[PDB]
Amino acid sequence: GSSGSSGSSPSLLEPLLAMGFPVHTALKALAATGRKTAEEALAWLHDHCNDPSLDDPISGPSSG
Repeated sequence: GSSGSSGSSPSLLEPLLAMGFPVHTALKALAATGRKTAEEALAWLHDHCNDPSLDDPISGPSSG
């Protein structure tokens, strides 16, 4: 249907949640990647989580 802003039920968050990532975060990666797929979100989180502007518990690599 031509529904709008219809995304209350847990769909893409399921995987982004079971992995450990919260909601506010999992949502950012989703909207960023374009709600294409759970994996996509991970690719955006692994590249974002590693930044001084994005304070999160997601501990990165030694250097990063």
